[PDB]
Amino acid sequence: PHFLILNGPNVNRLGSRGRQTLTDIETDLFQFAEALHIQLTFFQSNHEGDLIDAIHEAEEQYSGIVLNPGALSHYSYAIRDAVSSISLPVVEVHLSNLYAREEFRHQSVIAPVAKGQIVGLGAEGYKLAVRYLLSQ
Amino acid sequence: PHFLILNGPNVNRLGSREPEVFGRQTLTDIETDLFQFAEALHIQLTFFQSNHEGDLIDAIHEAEEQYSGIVLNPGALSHYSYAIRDAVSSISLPVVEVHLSNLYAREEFRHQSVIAPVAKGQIVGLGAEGYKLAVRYLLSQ
Amino acid sequence: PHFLILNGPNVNRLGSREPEVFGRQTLTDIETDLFQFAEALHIQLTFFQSNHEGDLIDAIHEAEEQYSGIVLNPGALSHYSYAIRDAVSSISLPVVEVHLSNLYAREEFRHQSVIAPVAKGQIVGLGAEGYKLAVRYLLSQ
Amino acid sequence: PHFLILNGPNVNRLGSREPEVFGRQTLTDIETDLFQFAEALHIQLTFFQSNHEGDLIDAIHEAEEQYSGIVLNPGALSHYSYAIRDAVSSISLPVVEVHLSNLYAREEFRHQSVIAPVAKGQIVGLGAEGYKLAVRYLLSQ
Amino acid sequence: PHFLILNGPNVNRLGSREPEVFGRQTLTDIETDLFQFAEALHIQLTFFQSNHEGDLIDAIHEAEEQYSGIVLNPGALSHYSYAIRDAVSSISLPVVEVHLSNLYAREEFRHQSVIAPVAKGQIVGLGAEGYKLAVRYLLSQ
Amino acid sequence: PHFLILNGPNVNRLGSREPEVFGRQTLTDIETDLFQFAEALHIQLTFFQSNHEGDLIDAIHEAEEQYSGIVLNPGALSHYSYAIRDAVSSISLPVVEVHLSNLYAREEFRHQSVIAPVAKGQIVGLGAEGYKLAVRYLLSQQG
Amino acid sequence: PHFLILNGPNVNRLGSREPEVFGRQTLTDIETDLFQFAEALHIQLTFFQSNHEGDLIDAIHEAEEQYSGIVLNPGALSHYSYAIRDAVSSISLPVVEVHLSNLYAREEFRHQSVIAPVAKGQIVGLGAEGYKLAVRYLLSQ
Amino acid sequence: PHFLILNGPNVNRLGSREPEVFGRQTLTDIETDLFQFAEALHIQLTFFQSNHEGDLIDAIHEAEEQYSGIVLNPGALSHYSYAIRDAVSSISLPVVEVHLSNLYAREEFRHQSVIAPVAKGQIVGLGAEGYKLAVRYLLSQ
Amino acid sequence: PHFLILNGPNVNRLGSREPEVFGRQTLTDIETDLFQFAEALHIQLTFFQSNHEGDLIDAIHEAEEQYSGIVLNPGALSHYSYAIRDAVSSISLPVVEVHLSNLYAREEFRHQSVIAPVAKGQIVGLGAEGYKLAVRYLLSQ
Amino acid sequence: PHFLILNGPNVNRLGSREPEVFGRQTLTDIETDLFQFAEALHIQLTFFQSNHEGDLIDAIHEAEEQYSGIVLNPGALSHYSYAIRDAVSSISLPVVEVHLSNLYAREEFRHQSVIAPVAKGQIVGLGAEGYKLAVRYLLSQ
Amino acid sequence: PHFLILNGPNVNRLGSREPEVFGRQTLTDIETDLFQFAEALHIQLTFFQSNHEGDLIDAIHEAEEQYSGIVLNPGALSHYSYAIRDAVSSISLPVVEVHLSNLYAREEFRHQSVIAPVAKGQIVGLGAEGYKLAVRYLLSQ
Amino acid sequence: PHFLILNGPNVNRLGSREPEVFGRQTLTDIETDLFQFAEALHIQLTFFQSNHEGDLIDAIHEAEEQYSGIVLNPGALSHYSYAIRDAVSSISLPVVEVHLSNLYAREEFRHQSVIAPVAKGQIVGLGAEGYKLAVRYLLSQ
Repeated sequence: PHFLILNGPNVNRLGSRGRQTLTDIETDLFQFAEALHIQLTFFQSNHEGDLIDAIHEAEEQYSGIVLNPGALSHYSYAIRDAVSSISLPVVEVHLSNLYAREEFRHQSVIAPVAKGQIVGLGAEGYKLAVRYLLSQ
Repeated sequence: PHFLILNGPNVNRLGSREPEVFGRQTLTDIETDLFQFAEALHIQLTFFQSNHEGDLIDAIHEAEEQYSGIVLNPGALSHYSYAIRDAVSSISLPVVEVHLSNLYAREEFRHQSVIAPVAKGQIVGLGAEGYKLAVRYLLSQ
Repeated sequence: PHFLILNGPNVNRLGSREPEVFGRQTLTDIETDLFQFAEALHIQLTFFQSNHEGDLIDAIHEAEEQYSGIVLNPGALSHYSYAIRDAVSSISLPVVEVHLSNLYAREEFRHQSVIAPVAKGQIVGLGAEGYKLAVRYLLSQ
Repeated sequence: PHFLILNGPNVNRLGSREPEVFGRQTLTDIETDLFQFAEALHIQLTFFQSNHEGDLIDAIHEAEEQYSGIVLNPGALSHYSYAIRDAVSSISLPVVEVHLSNLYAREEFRHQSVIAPVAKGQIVGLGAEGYKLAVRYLLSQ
Repeated sequence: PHFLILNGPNVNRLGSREPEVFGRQTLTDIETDLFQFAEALHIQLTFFQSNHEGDLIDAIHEAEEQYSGIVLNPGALSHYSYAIRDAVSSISLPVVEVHLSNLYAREEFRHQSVIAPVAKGQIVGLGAEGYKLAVRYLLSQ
Repeated sequence: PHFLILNGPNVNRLGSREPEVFGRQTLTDIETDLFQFAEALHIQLTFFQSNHEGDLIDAIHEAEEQYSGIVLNPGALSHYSYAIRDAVSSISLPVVEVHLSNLYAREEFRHQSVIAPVAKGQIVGLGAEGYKLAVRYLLSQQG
Repeated sequence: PHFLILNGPNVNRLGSREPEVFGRQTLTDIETDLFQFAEALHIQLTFFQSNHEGDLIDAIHEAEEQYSGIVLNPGALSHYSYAIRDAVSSISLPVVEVHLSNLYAREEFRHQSVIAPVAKGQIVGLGAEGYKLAVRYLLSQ
Repeated sequence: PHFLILNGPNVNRLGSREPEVFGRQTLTDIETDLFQFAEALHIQLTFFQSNHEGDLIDAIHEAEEQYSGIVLNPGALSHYSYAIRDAVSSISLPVVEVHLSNLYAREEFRHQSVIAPVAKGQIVGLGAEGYKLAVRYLLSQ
Repeated sequence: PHFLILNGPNVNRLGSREPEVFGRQTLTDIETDLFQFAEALHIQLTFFQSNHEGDLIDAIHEAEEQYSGIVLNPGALSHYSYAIRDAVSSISLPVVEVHLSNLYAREEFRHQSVIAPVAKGQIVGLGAEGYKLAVRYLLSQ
Repeated sequence: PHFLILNGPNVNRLGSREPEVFGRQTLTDIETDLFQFAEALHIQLTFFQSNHEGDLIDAIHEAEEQYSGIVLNPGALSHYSYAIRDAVSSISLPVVEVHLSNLYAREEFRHQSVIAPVAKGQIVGLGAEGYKLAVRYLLSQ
Repeated sequence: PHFLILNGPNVNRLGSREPEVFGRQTLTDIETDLFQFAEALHIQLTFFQSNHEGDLIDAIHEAEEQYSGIVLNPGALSHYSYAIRDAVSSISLPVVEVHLSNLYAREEFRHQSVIAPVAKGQIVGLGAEGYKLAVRYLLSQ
Repeated sequence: PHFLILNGPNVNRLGSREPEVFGRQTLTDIETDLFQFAEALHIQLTFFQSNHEGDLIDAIHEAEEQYSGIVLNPGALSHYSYAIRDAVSSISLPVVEVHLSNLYAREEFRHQSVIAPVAKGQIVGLGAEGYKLAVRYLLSQ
């Protein structure tokens, strides 16, 4: 199948701050996807509205979304409501272990309405969420 | 007069689920009804919807030179956009905040509006009729 | 139809102060306007005011057999009377909670209603016009 | 490599009640499905479940000399067992906490783990498949 | 050197709400004065204002290859935009947050910045002079 | 002995709705069953309901000279009436607070009673049988 | 002048208990002392007590046309009755809140008054003498 | 019928302090009375006490095939053991939580039960009689 | 009788600014009035002011051997000085806390006293007359 | 005198990591240094360590008939075990809570003990010496 | 102009530890720099540092008749001294509050100033340069 | 060696109150015992007591050049004095905080030390013995 890999603000900057860049990760997932016969489309934006637009338009084109919303996780109730308004399965992903970082990162306002969440397992977390989605 | 009906994120999705809460209607069906309403009431209305906080802010700013009032349904932005709050405060027009479902019966984070303090007032829970009620208030002012 | 306009503690004191907050109108003034409002709508209204939480409760209970809806301005009891909350929940009629002033611009304790979660909805900040808007909603039901 | 699948209180009851939140199987079913995967990759798994906090602590401490990683589903002990947390910190193996239902969609007390800050990570809401995904992560490690 | 003066939502409305015979000071006014200030320290400044959070983020990322420092007045996004916080942390330039009014004397929600922890520092309440003072600090680095 | 069964606001509406949460019966229904238990056990009960906090406070104050114990179902007043709290403290009779539904399973504001600290105890969630249970504790205590 | 001494719920019970906390006199003993106290200053007092919040509200409203000030001991209604707060704000007379026992040494819930912000002031902990001290303050205004 | 009387940590110590809060009687004393009361009303009871959370959880799980109801006095585990809570939720039998002393008059941490939300009900403050009352409720179901 | 009137930080500034909340008399004026007052009730008073916490504490300790009661206005130290609290608890004399303005109508941090729990009582909002009232109370003691 | 040195979960893991925060003696090292000490003063020590909450509770209860005091290092159960709190309260022996590292410098959850309010006292941050210091205190009783 | 640079507790210990947080310089070094910078804008500065809260308050009160502005670095007194806040309110001179390190990146208790609401503004995190900037602001006014 | 015994506000009043909590002894009694104890180990001590925060801070700063350790009993300043906290962090000598009564059994405000996080550790509840225990700990540094 075909899934959308949706990345939020600052995800593009992986690296100046794993050791991987966003581009490195996408190449590996493209490589990861061809091997298992599944299509992926990637999209990244720093704009909360661009992610909400893509979630609403996803419904007619993909069968699942893997979402890494960046720090929008912690406060965007508008992306939370976009996820609840669509019928596809969504999996929230974060590469670093949020629970070991600042306190404002320890709650996601998006996870309650998603299928679930993966935290702390690095870029592998995107492949694991792609595998979960295959099982739906 | 002419008023702006400004709708924020996910308001365009009315109708894809849980109608008991939000109604059977779409945004387009409401828009059509507000247009009969508008023309029987013999007044003008412009509609605008956007999923971007900044688009609503730009519209509030620009409204000052074109409309005499705003009926704002910001979607979930109501609970955290202090930037839309400051936009409403920087203009001279009367703004009425409107939500269709009864927010007070839903999740606790929806129980507080960061925009309402600086608006004229708020109407929550009265369905799509709330837009009409807000337009009446504005006419009345 | 015939609706009950139920007013709580201190609502009878409207007019004596801060017209920029509450209007210059007395309760009597508003009652006269709403009866005028009502006849133009081919409807009936009954008005009742009390400073006693128990009176409000007693009237809510009794309303079920005589009216088809209630517009309730409970005054400051909005913030803490779980008893009036439970009364609203125990009857089948639609109840709209109304407040004239913009509560959200005032003291913090006034920013939450314990009655609203079980009512149809709430109108805040639209002055005495909010009684009329509430009656229009109830008609649309 | 040899991994320990450690299950806490009540995890053995997966069955008793509601499939919609937990899936339809039993803990025994899940264990069966997890051993076919591991024998192909030349990976051994040992399973252990207990309702007692101390048994999990004892197992974690003993793991260090026998396994190369743990998959831990502590049950509700996740939300208050600082003693299991301090156990995880005192061993050098990588530990992945897993829960099958979407905790975030359930009671408030289930929204925080005192164990996750010191673990490699956590997987929540992805059903019994979470155990497998955690094992694959451990292999990427 | 060359610095970015980045202004967020509503900062373009400075002056609105003031009559005009005394006018206040507009953002335009401020930029003219800063262009002269800079001219006198022989430095370059570029100005950018937007009501969209994403456009400030985009500018902070792109800043790195063109400026040696940023003076940021994010308006109300100061109190809640963790995404701007994280943009600031992902670049190596020095950033100074600035606010004209004394936020400590205004609403409680304005008393915290989620961006200041990761910036160099912050200036609050010193009016439009703050932008000059921040430029001076940046030149001393 | 003779006990006072004191019921607060909205307690008269039992039956209005949801038997699952409250039980099928009305307050009249419950009063009848309590009377048959009483005569049988050779005891007297007097029932009073009101929607007015002040009337419950008047009754508590006057109870002292007429009853040997009170079973109190204050309704939602349990969660905020410090005035009814101070009334129970100012009398010498044992009081037992009773609610029919399981409050702990309902809205969060219903999870605390401001009256219970100063009462003998509280019984929550055992439906209408809780009134009887309370009468038994009071009988066991020797008015 | 003529003042009202307004006593709230349970104040009529001064005596059934705890004399180190509330002295041993009864409300009748205190009224007699204020009675002679007043003869001697050539002033009139009227006393009224009630266990009903609505009765205190009614009395406050009616006070305006008959007294020149009010000494209020609301009993525990001090800690939650926003309705009595708003009643005090609706009249022009000076009101002083009075409590016999030292509330600040008792339960936490007793440490805040919701009525005091809108009153002239408050006296707590000075026993029955506080009623005389409030009458003296009122006399000096 | 046959019911389990399940006692948590420290309940075995009823008696080496404060008869004025808990009783004067020992746990053995109470078991004897209950056994006799059981006989009078023709029901069987089994008693089990343990200081280990895990043992109560194991007993609860096993109760389902042997008893028709449980009377549970978990001691201080009431205030923080979500593991026991989840155990009670995973079984079909009616559970009644019971505490001898009036917890609401004691330390604040004792004023909430994490178990009671999922049990049938809770009895607090009625001494050892509460056990009998809980047994009578259970016969009623 | 001989009493100590102890004033804390900023009480010496009564007058430089805003008379609306606390009056237009200075500390000197008030002390002259009180001197006049003592003479008239035939009692002695000693006045002391200081801006140092430590000075107040030293005074309170030394008071015990020279005065029969203390009227303390600690200024803003009321809200946070647990060390003055403990000084008051360490002496046997009756202490009355006094504040001229109605703190409850001001900023939130001024709404709690950490000293009043251990004092005989407190007087708030009755202006400079509150010192006299506290002296009268003390005589009564 | 015969004292019980009771140690909780994860205290057996001492010296497996961080000799700065934790110091470097294994728990065996510490035991060995405490016994030589007791060989005069002419006291006996009995050591017991367990990772089960119930085992500590069982030891506290049985201590009463065999020891004259307890030195308790409960590990992380200090922060949440009200069951062990209640165990300490149900015995007559003096108990001293001891922790080696400076908890106040670590995670916030470690900053409160639910056991200490009912114990004789607490020692934190003095390393392994804290066990000896406790034993001294006990001797002086 | 003649300005008071007022330093509070521990500010005299700049250097004796961290320059990585605070800056390499001692307070003496900073004073020498500001004296020169003062000589170049032809302005006068007086320096004063004390570890006693009352010494700062005494200084703020006396400043009114001698200086035209104060630059205040209160050290840790920022986060709790309401007595200093009230000292700043009582004078007419402009006060600017300055801290060298970026408080917002340090402990949480340091993220609020109780003095800032009533001063002209605050500068935080720009090191010893902050003193110069505050002086500039003062002059710019 | 040579250690400083620094006592804070009210510690000089030991012996004016409740002999259970505070013991029989006065501070002079305790000083004599400690002097007597130090001599029998051959260590010197210097004692200092003050009711002023700044005098403690001054003593901490000056201690660095004269003593090798500090035993500090800050009185109630333990609970809010962030200035004394920063003073302890600004010196290199080991500091032990000591309190005689069991603070955890007293008012809630006494349950947290702001000094403790930056000290070596703390001793609470062990009466006057605590000072001796702290002096022994210091001998190992």
